[PDB]
Amino acid sequence: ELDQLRQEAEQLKNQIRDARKACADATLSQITNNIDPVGRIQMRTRRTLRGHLAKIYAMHWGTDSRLLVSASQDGKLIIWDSYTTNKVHAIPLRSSWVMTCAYAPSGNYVACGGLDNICSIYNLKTREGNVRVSRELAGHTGYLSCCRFLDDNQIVTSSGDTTCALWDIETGQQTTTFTGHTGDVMSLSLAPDTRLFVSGACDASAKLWDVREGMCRQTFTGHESDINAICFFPNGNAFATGSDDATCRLFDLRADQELMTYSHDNIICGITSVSFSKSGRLLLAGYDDFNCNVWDALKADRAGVLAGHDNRVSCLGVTDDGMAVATGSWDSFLKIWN
Amino acid sequence: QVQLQESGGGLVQPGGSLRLSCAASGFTFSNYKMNWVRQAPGKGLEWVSDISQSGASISYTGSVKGRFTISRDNAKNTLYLQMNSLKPEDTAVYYCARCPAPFTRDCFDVTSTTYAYRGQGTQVTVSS
Amino acid sequence: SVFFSVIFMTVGILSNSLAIAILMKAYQRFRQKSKASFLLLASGLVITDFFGHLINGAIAVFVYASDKEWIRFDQSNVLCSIFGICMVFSGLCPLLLGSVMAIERCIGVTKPIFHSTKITSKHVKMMLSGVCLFAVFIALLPILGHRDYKIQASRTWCFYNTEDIKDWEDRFYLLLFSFLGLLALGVSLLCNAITGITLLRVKFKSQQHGRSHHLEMVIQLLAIMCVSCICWSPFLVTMANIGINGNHSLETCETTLFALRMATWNQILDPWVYILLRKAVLKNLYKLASQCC
Amino acid sequence: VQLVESGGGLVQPGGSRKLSCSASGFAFSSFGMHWVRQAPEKGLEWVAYISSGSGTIYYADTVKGRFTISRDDPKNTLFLQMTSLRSEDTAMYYCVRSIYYYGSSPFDFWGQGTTLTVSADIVMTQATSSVPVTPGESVSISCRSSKSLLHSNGNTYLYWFLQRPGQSPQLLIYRSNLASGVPDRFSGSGSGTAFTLTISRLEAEDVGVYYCMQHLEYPLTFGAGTKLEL
Amino acid sequence: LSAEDKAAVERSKMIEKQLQKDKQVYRRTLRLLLLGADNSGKSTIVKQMRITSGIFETKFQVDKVNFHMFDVGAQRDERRKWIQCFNDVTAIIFVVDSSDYNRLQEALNDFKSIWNNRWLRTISVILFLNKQDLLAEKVLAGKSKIEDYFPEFARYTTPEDGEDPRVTRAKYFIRKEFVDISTASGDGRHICYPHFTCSVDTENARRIFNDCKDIILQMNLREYNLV
Amino acid sequence: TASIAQARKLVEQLKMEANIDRIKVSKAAADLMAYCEAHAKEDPLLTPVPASEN
Ligand SMILES: O=C(O)CCC/C=C\C[C@@H]1[C@@H](/C=C/C(F)(F)COc2ccccc2)[C@H](O)C[C@@H]1O
Repeated sequence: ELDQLRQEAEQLKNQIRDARKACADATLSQITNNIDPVGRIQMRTRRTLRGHLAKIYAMHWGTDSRLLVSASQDGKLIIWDSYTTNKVHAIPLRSSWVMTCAYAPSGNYVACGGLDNICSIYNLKTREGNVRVSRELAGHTGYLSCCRFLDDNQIVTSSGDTTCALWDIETGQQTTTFTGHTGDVMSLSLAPDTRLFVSGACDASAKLWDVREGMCRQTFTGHESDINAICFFPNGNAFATGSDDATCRLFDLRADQELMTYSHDNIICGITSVSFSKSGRLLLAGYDDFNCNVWDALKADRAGVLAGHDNRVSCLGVTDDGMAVATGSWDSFLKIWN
Repeated sequence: QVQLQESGGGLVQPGGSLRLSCAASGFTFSNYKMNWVRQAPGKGLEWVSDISQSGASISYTGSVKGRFTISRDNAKNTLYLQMNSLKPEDTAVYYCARCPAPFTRDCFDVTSTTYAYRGQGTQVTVSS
Repeated sequence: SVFFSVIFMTVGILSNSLAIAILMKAYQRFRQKSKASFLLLASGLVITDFFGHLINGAIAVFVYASDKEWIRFDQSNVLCSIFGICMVFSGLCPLLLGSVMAIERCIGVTKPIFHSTKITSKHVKMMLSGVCLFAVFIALLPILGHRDYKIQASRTWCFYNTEDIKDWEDRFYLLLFSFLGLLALGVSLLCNAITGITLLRVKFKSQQHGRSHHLEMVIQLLAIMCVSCICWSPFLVTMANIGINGNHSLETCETTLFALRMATWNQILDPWVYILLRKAVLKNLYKLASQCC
Repeated sequence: VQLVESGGGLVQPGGSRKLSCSASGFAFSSFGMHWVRQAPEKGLEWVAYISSGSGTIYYADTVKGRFTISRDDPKNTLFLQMTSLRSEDTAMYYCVRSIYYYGSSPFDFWGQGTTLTVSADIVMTQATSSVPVTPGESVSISCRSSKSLLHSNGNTYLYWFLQRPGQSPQLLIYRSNLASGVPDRFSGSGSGTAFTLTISRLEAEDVGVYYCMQHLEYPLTFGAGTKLEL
Repeated sequence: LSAEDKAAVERSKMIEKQLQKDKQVYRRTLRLLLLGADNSGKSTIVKQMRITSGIFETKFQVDKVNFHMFDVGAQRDERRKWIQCFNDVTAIIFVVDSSDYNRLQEALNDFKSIWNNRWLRTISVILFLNKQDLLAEKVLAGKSKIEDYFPEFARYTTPEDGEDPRVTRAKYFIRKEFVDISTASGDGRHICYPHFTCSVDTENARRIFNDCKDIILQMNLREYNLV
Repeated sequence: TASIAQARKLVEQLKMEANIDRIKVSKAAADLMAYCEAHAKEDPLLTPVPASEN
């Protein structure tokens, strides 16, 4: 009886395909031809932060554009100040194989995790002054790829076991669990409404999950390789995803279809990190070609090249106000550009 | 979306010949490595053969070394595997797997158990 | 005579600039894999040699511009003292740094785990600082001994008193230069020989398949052991002979000038034989010159 | 967090005394220490300050050369060796912890202190010293300084300390920015020169003396302190 | 700069000194990776070194040199992702069960995939042909041999450069196949280290130490050559 | 048998996703263009901000 369900699923997929194709009256390129180009946006290294003993993997800005959290593969969480250049805190991790880090919006807790399959959230405002292990939760049978904070009480964590769950800092238990993708989850990205969040996995699929309802509402399968980066638009209506095919794809939630494909013939390295500015025009994508590229969301033209790294650009992040952009690579140097 | 539709297969008498096809669509066929993998009933996934992007680099497993012939077509974007002198040891499911990373010399998990870029595979059985 | 001086100065400046460029390009990549202590020491050596050659060339041009009238632009004997210091320094630096680098290479080849785990970058930085302090102290030693540097017979360079040696302190100083250079050269030679012997023994016993990185190191060590000896040994031998015999020397200042010229060829070719004479560096410079023209 | 002081008492003029202070409940090496004196029936006065690892030490211009502060990290202890004690040196000393970073709270916990009886820069001044007010009315304490504390970075170096009879001074505001452990009724406003502390609701445990302090430079200077009677 | 800026600078200097001390401690120790299929006896190799966690670390000492070996404890079959995090390590030990011929092809494919990796191309690979006694007994029993599994074994001879010649020829053919697979697209930047051992051999630590020493020597030579 | 359950869950997910409404591309493109034109004045990356504010 498996053939009946197989052909039913195939017919449903074909129906969804022909229903989505009918809504494609015109492309985004045909509409953005009259708008003026963005031009070459030249950027210079404003700040250079050194001190990491290993390769820089994850970084995150807090509520303000001043503090920054970064993780290093030697088991160190560093708190950087972009204005005074002085190190604020240094959290020693029990496991050095960290792959993700997050900063709570309240500015009191910081999460970390990785190959240890244990998510550790530390408190920064401890009355005792020193950093103490606040919540060391476990339960996943896979490596942690990304972690994000929804509020001062809940947290979302991705794992390599294809199953995600919403954890509560008060009790440390899975509040809501999801079905999961087809491959290992690679990255997450929350919406500005804090009610939805879109996740990209190895199956070249991006799924939008809800905090209240534990299920996926839409699915995007426009990519051709493993998706390693994802970032939501500031308005919460679209999101860009970068894959190892040296191509980035902008999927709109309202349109429920791909609108723009950033690609170049000379570019062959895969995308590692994607972030949007405060307006959304400039899309900064880190490539394994030792350079970062800035593209226009409407014109799809190269707006600038950043060659201030000597290794794979592992992470990048734009501040909430768009004053500066931090970039961390495997060269243990953290460059904050204008 | 990565579409991998399998064709051919079935029940074949011992000593016959077959020509399995693999239709690749939705991506540049000339930029990914294409592997043929086998799965026996009650056994694990065992790699059989692989061909590179330009078709120059080809490799087969020692069990059917020289028995099968693999080829690719970028104009029609189709993979072909011609099998000759089939023995009862070939009763298995054949899968057409693709490498995720383009422009790469190889890729990991070419014979994994659960892979998102693997087709359904054709059942090739032989008995007398 | 000023033409040869300015030509040597220009060649040394260009060599040091190319060496600094290549060493920075190599340090921007090898710092992520190893300690990069060799690159840091080479960069420091090239920098100090460049500064020494710049200072010496500027002072030589200033002297030749005044028609060798030391009585005109030197009344309190202040420029000659600095010139001598900056010629006792440059010398003994290009030699102690090379000896320390040879010792480090020998330790890394004979005991790789010891150099990788026990030896840290801070230890190398402290050793470099101590070597620089010792060099500048020996350069300031004649000043701290109620004496100063005397003008040589060539009237183009100030150094230790070579003519009219009657006291025993002139002798000490000339002889200390000669020895802190002879001991350094001998230690560097012994370390390079031990490294070459170890490489040959570890290569001749292994027949896996190769020597893509051993033959180049052996050739470099042989070239160094040849040129450094052939250049520095005659100058130090002449200085030791003058110090042990005093005014009873046979040859004139022409031999001293020739030895000085051969020595300044050490440190014009030192960055070449240490960085620029590598196969990768050679092909990179060739490609750069081809794409630039 | 506990800061227990010991070594005080009666000392003859010209003698010496080492006031010990044991810290517990926190990382002693992470916080910087401050010794601050208080005269009987008078205001506060900063004496000395030491940083982490004894890398930066400062003393008040009135006590330079006499007092010497030191800290031991292995034992987590602090000492203040005094020499040539005068008749005026009779006062109560307090050891305070302070950590400095973006979003910190310097002078958050005040120790019990110990008593000791014998035998041009910026200065904070208060125009009012006593404000009689009912427990059902708001309070507005004004203050003015001789130099504008508004640094180029935009931070306001203003600290308020509420000392109750029998208890230690409690930190209310460290920078407008309300501190931890205090209700939201307290608020701070004003420019770089004039400052105003507003208390919306005055409870029965808010009575005491309010002292103002500036932190633009290392040499500190406390104000006269406004006492509330009820 | 206020009295706060100087305190922040002092705290930053203290944190930098702590990071320098941690880097020195990290440099004093060496790190190694351990990979292998479930059929291989890597657990016995870990247990014999008596000198839901997805990662397991084993700290031992060889010739007064510390070694921390990291092994996957609980993960899925996927390897393309987490293999990039274990880069820059001193060496990687790939355990293979040379006795069973069925899982031999999968082990060869895994070795070929790991060796030709684009990010791990600067890290050498150590191979330990474990379970030699079982393979010897199986090849001497005459029930199953490498003939029906690989046809090239029918046209391979023992090289000229208490063990029976059959086991020697078999292990030499296996080593030759591994070398031919490793040299493919090697570029000379990293070389493999094949070795023979068993589940009772205590001399494995000396082999690991010699391989790590050779790797460090090659790295120092590459650094001196400015490649 | 776990394959039939996974197939039923996939069919149910596809059925629940097929009922999701969709709009035209022109409207979304116009909305994105309006958002970009409105937030261009609040982006120091796009519009070069003088050093006095940095
Ligand atoms: O030949 C002449 O007439 C001029 C006299 C030369 C004096 C300094 C030579 C200068 C060179 C630097 C040399 C040096 F490296 F500083 C010397 O090293 C040492 C050798 C041995 C004893 C101590 C020092 C510049 O490249 C060029 C300039 O000529």
